[PDB]
Amino acid sequence: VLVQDLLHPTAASEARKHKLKTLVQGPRSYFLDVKCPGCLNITTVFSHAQTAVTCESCSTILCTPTGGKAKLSEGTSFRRK
Amino acid sequence: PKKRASNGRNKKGRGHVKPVRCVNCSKSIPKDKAIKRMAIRNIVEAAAVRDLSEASVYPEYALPKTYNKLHYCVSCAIHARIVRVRSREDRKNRAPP
Amino acid sequence: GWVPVTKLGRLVKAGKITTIEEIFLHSLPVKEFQIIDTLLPGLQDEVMNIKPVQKQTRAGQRTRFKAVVVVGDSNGHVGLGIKTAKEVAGAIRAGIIIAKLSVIPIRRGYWGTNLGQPHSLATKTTGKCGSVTVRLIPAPRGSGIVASPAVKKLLQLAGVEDVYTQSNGKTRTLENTLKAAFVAIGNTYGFLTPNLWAEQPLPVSPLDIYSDEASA
Amino acid sequence: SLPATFDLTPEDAQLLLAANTHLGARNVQVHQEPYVFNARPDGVHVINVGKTWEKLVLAARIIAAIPNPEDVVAISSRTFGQRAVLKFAAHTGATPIAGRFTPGSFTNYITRSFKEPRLVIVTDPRSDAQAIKEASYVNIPVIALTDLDSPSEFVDVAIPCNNRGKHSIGLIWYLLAREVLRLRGALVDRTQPWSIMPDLYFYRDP
Amino acid sequence: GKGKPRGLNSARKLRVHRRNNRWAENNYKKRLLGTAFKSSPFGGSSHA
Amino acid sequence: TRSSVLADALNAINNAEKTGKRQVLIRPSSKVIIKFLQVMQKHGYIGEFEYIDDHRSGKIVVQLNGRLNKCGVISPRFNVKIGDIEKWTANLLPARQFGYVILTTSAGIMDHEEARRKHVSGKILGFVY
Amino acid sequence: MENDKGQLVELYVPRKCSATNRIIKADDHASVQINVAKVDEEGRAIPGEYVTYALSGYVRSRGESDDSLNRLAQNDGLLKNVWSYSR
Amino acid sequence: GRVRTKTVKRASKALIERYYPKLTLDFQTNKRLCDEIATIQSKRLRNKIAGYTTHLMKRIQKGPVRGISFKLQEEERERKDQYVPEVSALDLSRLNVDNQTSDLVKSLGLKLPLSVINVSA
RNA sequence: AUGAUCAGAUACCGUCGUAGUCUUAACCAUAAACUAUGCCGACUAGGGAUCGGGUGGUGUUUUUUUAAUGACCCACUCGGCACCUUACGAGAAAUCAAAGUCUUUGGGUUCUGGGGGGAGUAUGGUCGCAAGGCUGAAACUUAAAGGAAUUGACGGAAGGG
Ligand SMILES: [Mg+2]
Ligand SMILES: [Mg+2]
Ligand SMILES: [Mg+2]
Ligand SMILES: [Mg+2]
Ligand SMILES: [Mg+2]
Ligand SMILES: [Mg+2]
Ligand SMILES: [Mg+2]
Ligand SMILES: [Mg+2]
Ligand SMILES: [Mg+2]
Ligand SMILES: [Mg+2]
Ligand SMILES: [Mg+2]
Ligand SMILES: [Mg+2]
Repeated sequence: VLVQDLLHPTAASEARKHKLKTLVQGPRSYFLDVKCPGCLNITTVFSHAQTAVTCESCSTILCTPTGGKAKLSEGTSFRRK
Repeated sequence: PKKRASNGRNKKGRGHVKPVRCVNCSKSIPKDKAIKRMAIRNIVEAAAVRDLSEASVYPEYALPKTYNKLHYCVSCAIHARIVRVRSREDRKNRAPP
Repeated sequence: GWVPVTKLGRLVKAGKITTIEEIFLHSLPVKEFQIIDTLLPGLQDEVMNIKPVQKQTRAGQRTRFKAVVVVGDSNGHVGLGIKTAKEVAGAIRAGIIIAKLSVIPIRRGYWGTNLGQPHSLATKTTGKCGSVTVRLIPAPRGSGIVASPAVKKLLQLAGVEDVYTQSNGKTRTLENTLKAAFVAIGNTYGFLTPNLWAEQPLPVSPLDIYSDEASA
Repeated sequence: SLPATFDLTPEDAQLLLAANTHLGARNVQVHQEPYVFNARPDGVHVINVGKTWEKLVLAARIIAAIPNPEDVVAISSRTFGQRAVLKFAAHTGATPIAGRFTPGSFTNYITRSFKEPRLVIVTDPRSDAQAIKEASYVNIPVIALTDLDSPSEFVDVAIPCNNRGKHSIGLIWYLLAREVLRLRGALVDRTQPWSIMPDLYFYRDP
Repeated sequence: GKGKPRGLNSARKLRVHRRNNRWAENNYKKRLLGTAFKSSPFGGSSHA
Repeated sequence: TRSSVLADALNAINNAEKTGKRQVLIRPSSKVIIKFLQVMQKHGYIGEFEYIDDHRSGKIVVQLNGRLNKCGVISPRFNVKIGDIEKWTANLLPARQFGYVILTTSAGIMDHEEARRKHVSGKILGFVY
Repeated sequence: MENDKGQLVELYVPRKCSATNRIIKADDHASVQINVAKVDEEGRAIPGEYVTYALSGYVRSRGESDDSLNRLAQNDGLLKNVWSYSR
Repeated sequence: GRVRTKTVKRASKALIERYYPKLTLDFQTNKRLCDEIATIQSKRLRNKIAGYTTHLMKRIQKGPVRGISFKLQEEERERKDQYVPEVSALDLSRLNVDNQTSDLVKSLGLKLPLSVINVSA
């Protein structure tokens, strides 16, 4: 193609790219607030965590680290903050 | 001139590939350059098949096979009509016939 | 006579087309030499050399003659033809036909100050055939064509009065150096310059004004 | 611009989606094709038939601009389009070339099959590549009944269509013939349909 | 970057490279070693 | 590694104008790139360009018309006196009537003909025709 | 190009490609000049009344003639929804 | 071998291009009308051109033979080619779609009788 | 050392067989050590496979019929070993997605070459127990030596008629 708008790519085509190869680079990660079984104790956890994040009230470990996104434990209720 | 883009072997990213011996002349050849064929044959060669089938103590018998992987140097494979010389345009064909 | 077979040949025989600028403007492919010597009756030719080529055979060498011809009229147009033949006279005759078929225009210009008529080329321009590269540089007035003899006669036949030339490669290969110089003067109408920047109304083709003066 | 009777009617849309002209290629897609509208969970893509209608009426405008209608040339070496270009050549002044395009028909001015067209229309650019390749030697525009995976080099107007199907190729040639006769004025009724059935342009087995 | 250095302070490298590669010639090497004065029968004169 | 962001910009513009494209994305968008593009734009060789502010260096999207044959850089930035301008223009411009040698003088970045009007010289950056 | 007192010289001011603004040379045998017929209020094409597009051999060999002709036709109003700037 | 040469096979096909409505599927009548209407210097060559022209006609009774183009033959083939098909195969009097065809036609701003079926992978 | 072949055959073929082949501690520092393509950076065509990681898909399959998993499938992306097609381009061509963006010649930097021999030779250093390695000429001699393709002729090369 020889004529195209480089300043206004479509939303789909920007979502297809790598995070550094977009127009302005930005993270595709996010934060979550996770609530642990029992005590309410909302806590914010990074999406690609690298640490075994636990709530301050009890050892009720909320996520396990993996190569990419953290695996949230099974009885947990998250909202994408 | 350079005759083949692959240098007559298959080696892209090693530097060294440990060699094998030709089954016909005991020449040392790299394993990627060799002419590997796989000779799968019944043992009884289809002319003695009726005589052994009626000579068996068993009915329904298997008539088993021999399996061999033959490794050929370039000289012996060309001399034994396994591969032969092809035209310049027809060297680039990698498919079997 | 001629009894042409092309739409363009019928138009040029009828007198609808009175210049070859219309052919160069609409990029009409010429395939009949009578069009060229009708629309440019004043071009005069010159045969550059005759060298013998040889094909080996069962007993000896089949030999043929290669003749290089340059036609041109001395303001704006040149053609180059090269033909191999069994006979030298056939090679020269057919080379004159081929050289007439390949006639292209030349953009002459000024080295400065636009006072008289255009004496020199408009830009530096290059061409390449084989290893040979010929470059052509605009020269002041009275400089003459500074070139080796073959490409000097080609630039004389184009209508250039003065140009500096630089070569590269096996320039003793005469056919390659003539084709390189031919490409170099063909590129003069290829370079886009600020006087050419303004837009044009894209005129409609003579093949559709005069569409019923074709065969049917 | 156009008087808005040239919009895609529901009758013509019924014809298009009946013939499966929308059913484009497989996930092979030449990158020169923005004509595709979505995709099917199958892996087969869907063509935007509105764009097919707009490209078809543009090609009809291009065909109608030619002064002498014998200067239009229609090519189909595929059997599914031979009857189509013969019927298009019947209903319009165009000369057909059905079957073999002998090379040197656009070049080689002493050949017996020598044409000098002002526009050439092919059925498949891949199979009819000899015609478009010679047309690039003598300054001739090319209109092609393109698919989503066709080799669009030296094609100037590409009408996107399913050129794997029998009914689609014939329907595209039929609609093209109908539109050039409507613009020429042989069919004065722009809104009323044609007495010629689109089934006339179809391939038959023997 | 075409071989040779191009920096604005890189004249020394270019000079010494040109001297070293000037030794590869025939006439330069002959004139600077002075083989005509040493290993020629005429000793560098035209006649004898 | 990247030594000359201006050279990379001009090479990208040249590849775009060879391919026939009407636009090109330049990364990473220095000041000298802006001033070079402003010189090309005033003579009518590019058209509109826009500076995208990411927070790292910037990018630029230039719009290309069909008028540019070759924009180049001259590396290194040789020191150029006033007779040197006329030898440089004779060496690397196609004719004596068009094309500009761009050179950074102490009164800003300009082309060679405006430098002749101001009677100022400097270092050579590139060329445009 | 002109001399010191008008008198246009440089015979054959050439055509330029409608897509890339490039000069169509005298031997660009791949280049074409599209004529699209004009319509007036009845559905019928007027003979000799065209909108004209020159396309150079370069963009035709690269395969991008069809998109260039789409954008040129849609800009002139003779297409409605074929070409998209946001690609 | 009795394979005919160019001269026989070339003159005969030229002869059929311009004299197809006169000549017939009988060698004898064929060998008489060529003898006036063309010049052949020998009787033996006249007998082979007429003999192959008689052979080619029988081939023409059943379909087209390659290498002849006279305006008559294709036009008669053009004439008997309608077949006048009972009902247009495209038309369903009593159409089917996938979901993507359905939202395509809803994007076009057209309302038309549709039956949506899922076409799954 | 031997037994054949042969005009000869201390070569090819056969039977034995020392050093070696293996390993530890020291040296040696060369190979058609090859992709005969230095490294870093940017841009310029498509395509389908595969290897490693990630993301998405109410996707198949296994297991606690439902779950994560694991293995597959589809789409995308990053990095890799490569391959296929064009020829924008390049080239003397063979060919090359780099060997392109190179007379319209300047992104950074290192190394090497300047007709064929004599010659990787003499000589002097320097490393090594040695074998040798690394640096490395000249006198003199010569009008070609060479590269890639073409057409013939031939082949104790392969097919066909
Ligand atoms: Mg060899
Ligand atoms: Mg190795
Ligand atoms: Mg020179
Ligand atoms: Mg510096
Ligand atoms: Mg010497
Ligand atoms: Mg021995
Ligand atoms: Mg080496
Ligand atoms: Mg690199
Ligand atoms: Mg992956
Ligand atoms: Mg990959
Ligand atoms: Mg790898
Ligand atoms: Mg050789």
